Amino acid sequence: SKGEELFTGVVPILVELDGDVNGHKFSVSGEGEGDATYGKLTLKFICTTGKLPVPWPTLVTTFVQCFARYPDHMKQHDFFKSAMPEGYVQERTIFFKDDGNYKTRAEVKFEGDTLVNRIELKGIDFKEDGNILGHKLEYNYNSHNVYIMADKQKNGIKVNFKIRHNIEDGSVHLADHYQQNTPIGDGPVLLPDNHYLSTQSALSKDPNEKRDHMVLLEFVTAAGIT
Amino acid sequence: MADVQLVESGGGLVQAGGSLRLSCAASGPTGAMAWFRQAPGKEREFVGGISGSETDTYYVDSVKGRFTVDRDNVKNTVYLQMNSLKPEDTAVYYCAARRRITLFTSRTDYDFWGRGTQVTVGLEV
Repeated sequence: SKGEELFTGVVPILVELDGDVNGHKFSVSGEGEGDATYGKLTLKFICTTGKLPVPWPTLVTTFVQCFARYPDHMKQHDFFKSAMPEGYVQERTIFFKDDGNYKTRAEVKFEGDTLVNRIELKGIDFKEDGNILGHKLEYNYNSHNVYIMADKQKNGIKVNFKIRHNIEDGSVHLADHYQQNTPIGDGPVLLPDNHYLSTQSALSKDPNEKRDHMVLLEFVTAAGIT
Repeated sequence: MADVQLVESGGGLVQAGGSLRLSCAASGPTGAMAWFRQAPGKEREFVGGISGSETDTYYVDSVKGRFTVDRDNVKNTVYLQMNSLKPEDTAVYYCAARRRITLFTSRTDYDFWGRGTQVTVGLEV
């Protein structure tokens, strides 16, 4: 395919997010590289406006699923790559249990040889001393399955999952993730049979980064049809 | 992508409380550009920089208010104006640049480095 060929090797990634959570405004800039042959993402983000007003883990899902490794027998179900280089719009609502919600719109496209994910985030109705603005979340992440089905109505895909954020008191906070992806261009795209992506994440800190930051490593692989 | 050089000028000797300017010229276009410093026993640490977008500037707390970084995207140059110097600012200062725009502050995130220019605050014969 045309889009698939853009991902045969490692491609650099730029991510830019403008966010407003409960009126608290911030901006985050991140860089890294993706390698869809391994299904691997490596990224580092800094908050350029000072201290991030929400926990870094809550934004992991928001910060380029075109880098998933799709097994050889499944390449015709990879909506993400098939919508490239035109790219896709990724709109999503993340509902935090007994707390506020995020609404996100991202455009993920190629600019030159670099894959860019440009995000807009609006967050509302958050408890000011909740687990989010209260920074009560442990700095870690678990493995999850992302459920994907086609959406012919939009020539796109509908995708859902539930994130499990570990709380510092031993409890867990569920963030119900609903996201929709639609191509911008007019070239044909594959709408896949139902399947899923197994995702694993590891967060860390660069000891030499004086700025509020996060280092994210992800492994993502498609499965679920045989 | 590589083979871009950084040429430092300025610095030198000054009396405590004075002012000195560092300047750095790049052989070609570059992204975020910053200055680091190296005390003789310690190993280089970030002092201040600006992103290639020039939308983000950052200074360490120990320098906030006294130093001013600015850049000329056309001449491919940057400068650091240092005012109200203190004894603890004595060090070898390095110009640094990277291919991409994000103003990271880790030494490891920068792909190009100047030779280093000594700035000594100390008024000692």
